[PDB]
Amino acid sequence: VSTPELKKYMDKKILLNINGSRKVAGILRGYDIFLNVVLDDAMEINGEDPANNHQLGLQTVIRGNSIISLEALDA
Amino acid sequence: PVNPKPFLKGLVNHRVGVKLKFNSTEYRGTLVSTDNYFNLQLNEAEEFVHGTLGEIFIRCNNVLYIRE
Amino acid sequence: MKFTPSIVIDAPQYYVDHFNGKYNVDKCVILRDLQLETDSESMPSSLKHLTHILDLTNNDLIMIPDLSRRDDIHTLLLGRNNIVEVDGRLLPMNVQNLTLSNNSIRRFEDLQRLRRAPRTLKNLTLIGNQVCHLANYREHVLRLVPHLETLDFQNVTAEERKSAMSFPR
Amino acid sequence: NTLYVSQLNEKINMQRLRVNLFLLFATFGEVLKVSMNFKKQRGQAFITMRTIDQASLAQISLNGERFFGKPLKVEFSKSETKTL
Amino acid sequence: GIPVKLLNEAQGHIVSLELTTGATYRGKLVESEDSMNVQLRDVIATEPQGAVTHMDQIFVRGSQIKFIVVPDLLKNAPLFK
Amino acid sequence: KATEPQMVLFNIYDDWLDRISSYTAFSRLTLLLRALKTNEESAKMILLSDPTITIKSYHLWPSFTDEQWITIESQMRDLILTEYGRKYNVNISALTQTEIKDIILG
Amino acid sequence: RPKHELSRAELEELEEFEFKHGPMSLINDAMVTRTPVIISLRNNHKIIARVKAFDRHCNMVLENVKELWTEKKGKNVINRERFISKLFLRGDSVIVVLKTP
Amino acid sequence: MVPPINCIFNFLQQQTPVTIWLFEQIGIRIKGKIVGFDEFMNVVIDEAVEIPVEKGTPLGKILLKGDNITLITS
Amino acid sequence: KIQVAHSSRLANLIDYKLRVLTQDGRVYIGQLMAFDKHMNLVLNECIEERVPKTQLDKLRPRTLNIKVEKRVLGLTILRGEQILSTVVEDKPL
Amino acid sequence: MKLVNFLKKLRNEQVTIELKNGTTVWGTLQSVSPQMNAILTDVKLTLPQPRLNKLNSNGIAMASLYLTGGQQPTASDNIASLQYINIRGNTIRQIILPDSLNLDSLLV
RNA sequence: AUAUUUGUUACAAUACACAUUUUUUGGCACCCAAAAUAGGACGGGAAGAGACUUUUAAAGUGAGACGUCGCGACCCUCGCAGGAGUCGUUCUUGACUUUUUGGUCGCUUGAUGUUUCUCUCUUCCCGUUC
Repeated sequence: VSTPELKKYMDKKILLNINGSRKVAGILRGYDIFLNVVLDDAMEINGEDPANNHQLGLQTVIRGNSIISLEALDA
Repeated sequence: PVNPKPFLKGLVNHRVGVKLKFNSTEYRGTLVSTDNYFNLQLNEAEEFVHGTLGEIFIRCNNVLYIRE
Repeated sequence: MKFTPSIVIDAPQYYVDHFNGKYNVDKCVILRDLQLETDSESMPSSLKHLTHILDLTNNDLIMIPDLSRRDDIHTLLLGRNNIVEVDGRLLPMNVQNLTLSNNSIRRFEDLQRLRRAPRTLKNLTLIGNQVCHLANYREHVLRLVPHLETLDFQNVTAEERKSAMSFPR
Repeated sequence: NTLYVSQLNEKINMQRLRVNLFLLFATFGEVLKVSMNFKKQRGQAFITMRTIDQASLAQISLNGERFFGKPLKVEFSKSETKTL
Repeated sequence: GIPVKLLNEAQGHIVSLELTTGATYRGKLVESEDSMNVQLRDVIATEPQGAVTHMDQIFVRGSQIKFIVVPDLLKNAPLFK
Repeated sequence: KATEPQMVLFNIYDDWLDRISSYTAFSRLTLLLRALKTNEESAKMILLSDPTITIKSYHLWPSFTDEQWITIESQMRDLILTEYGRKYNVNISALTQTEIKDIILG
Repeated sequence: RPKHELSRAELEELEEFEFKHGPMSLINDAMVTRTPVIISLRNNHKIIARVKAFDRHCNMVLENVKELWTEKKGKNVINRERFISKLFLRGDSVIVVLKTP
Repeated sequence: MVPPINCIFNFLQQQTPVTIWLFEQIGIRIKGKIVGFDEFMNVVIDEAVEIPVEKGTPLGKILLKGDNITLITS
Repeated sequence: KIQVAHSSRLANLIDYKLRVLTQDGRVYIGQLMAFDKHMNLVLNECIEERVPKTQLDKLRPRTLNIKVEKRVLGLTILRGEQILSTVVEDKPL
Repeated sequence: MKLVNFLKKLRNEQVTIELKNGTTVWGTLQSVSPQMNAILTDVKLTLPQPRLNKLNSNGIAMASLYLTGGQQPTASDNIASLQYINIRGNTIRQIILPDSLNLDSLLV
């Protein structure tokens, strides 16, 4: 019905937790009414910052159902 | 450029396996009909997880994927 | 008059004691100056309604006994009660405080009634009782109280608790 | 109705102090307010009662009573309480 | 419904959040929608295991919210007439 | 489901006559024939009490090895024994075989 | 064609079609023909039940249904059977339902 | 702005291969060529293989439900 | 204890202190004020009570005394998704 | 058709509402909402004992059961008795209705 | 001279609408194992010992990590006012603005819950049961 308001967030590098375990960081591109969030230059954060972190793809889309909290690391 | 619903309309009365999301159980059988929600009906199905099953109704929420 | 069920029913259970819990019951027309000469009978009429606090202050009660299983009850105010002995097995796990000021409890009678506990209450006031005057009464009360957090407004001194524990051993 | 206490042990904790106060004042009458809203401590506590008579009695009896080492200076409040 | 309207009435005030994942986000509420998904400003975070951090801005999905703690003085607010 | 008059053929004795002799199967029929009146709803409770049982496609009755049917017909008799019994107020111990047949026959 | 365009009666004809011709026709043909059905729930407990009634959400009324549930701890198994005369079953728990021969 | 399902349509026509993560309970991730999709984000994948979490077996042309979708990643 | 009206719906009861059960095994006790279509409700002065894992072991079948760790949170708004069942504790002021 | 409209006619009957937790509720039934929210009156709600060398029962259902305030201290097994429980609709799994009532009249 | 009843309107309110990621047609379920007899078990508290830890024989009881409110204080700190002010209005109401004691440190083991790994006996005191 109503679109979520991310309007200040887009183009800013953002960390968001996927499910209980996961945390993905990427530059937010677009979003929809289900909160499905597509972002680019995705990286999967882990305990060891440079080591266990591995990039996903040039463009990644996320189902809004697996989104828990969304924090922007940015202005 | 096939979408899901015409893909199920093309898979009617063909042998299709369906993997549920739980035990990695797949029902292998001839599809009969589907609902709007993609409820499934099957004939001569067989449960793989080894058995033979005459007729089957599968609710939409428990299926993982559908293949031919 | 005597503490009946009807009286209990009548009692004002509207104004909750906002310090802790809910439903600060005052049995009869008013528990303060109810004049319950016998022991607190018909406790089942309340039926563990609700640190549930019951004020029995300014009443004739001789013995702190006759309670029904009350899980909620945490506070007993029993001020101006002619308490003599308060031995019971009903209110044991339940209850966090007991105010016994201006009563008739004996120094030996109060000690005898509890029979000792591994853990009990947490707040206790025995002020204006004959027993408190009695020599080594504070040491005897600490030994009887077993575990205790207070003794007549002053906490049993950590060192006093240690010495009392040594006396118990 | 309200009774403004003064000259008490500041070393004791807030909630505990309130509890103690409640325990003290239950003999006179029904204590409406457990502890003073300001909670500055060091004596400053407003014991709100239901009846004025009870309050009066309290004032009479507990004037210079030993509570946590020091003698409590009981006195009637200037302004009426927010609850009353 | 009234429960969501009270959340809209709490904008610009410090609120607490319990996500169904077990965490706790306490901080100032900037935005809220009728889907109960809110965004909070200058918020202290408590992980499910107790580790506490601080983040400047957060957006949470309403489906994952469990309870929201709102300043008490909104109790007498006109919604409840 | 028939809106028209027509002659249709079926079989009242589906399994039990095929298993057990002809004298007894009618007797087991009549133990039932009294019973479904007395089993106003408990019929489908007691006939389908064993959910392993299926009705054959050609047949009507619930096909079984006929041991529980001896139990079902004994249960069903007892519902007839009490319902005949309650109207005339007979004790269950006072019920005798000459009375039990009179309940079955009458 | 989406459902919000249709009128009040077109939804009734749609539900009549879906019950008569569709997946749930397996249950419907099972209700009329008095054929016992096997139902697996999410719980993992399977009921052999005759279907008195059913519905869109798949919740259904069954009479004389028998429940079969096994449990194991450290590979020690036991099979337990429970008989209930009347059952109303909420449809979200079910996964597979088969029609016995 | 690039709406997410627009991006998925750019996965359909650009014929780029995608890896897709499922829910954490199932323990497999699918990868293949996304052909077409519905409003519910349930997608048909041509030449799909299921990898447990590289010896996974090839699937086929398979319809995968959107309820179990977590990530769609190139 | 307290007898609720034999026919009383969630609308009939307002300002009663309730006891709310969630899916996670914790309880919110307090005065109900509003509620909604999907049954997410507003409690006034609410305290969440929880059962300790050692306490949970004690609850297993054999007078029991459970130490229930609880924390006070005022004027909350629950979510209908989490709510499991509701019971009445007390009657209004 | 909404089959929940059937439950609306079962009012004032003894019933067991067997929930997703495994918790079972015996009680007298009152008005059932269109979302299948079921409100009962005099209810004894409990948890079954899986025997199986005393395998551990549901850990969440024991806590939720003690936290109703209706579990009495001296109960040996795990049960609680209380008046007026209101149950959300999505929590229900099975409903066992009495044997006496006839379906042919109520299922119309 | 002789408040009740009837009709209409509005509000609040109950019974008839929706299985597709944001609440009600389920991501569902699983760690595993422990009492049987004909003076005896079970719980709680205290003491001793074994095995654990620490120092170079002598010291207490499985170990390592978040918080939670508490026992001390060589510190700070004055001491009586959710409420307060303003304006409208008449003997206490509305509209518009200002914004919680505890601020901290030890704990010579507060006291106490999560989460990983590995493998108790003797003596006294108090309650319950046959």
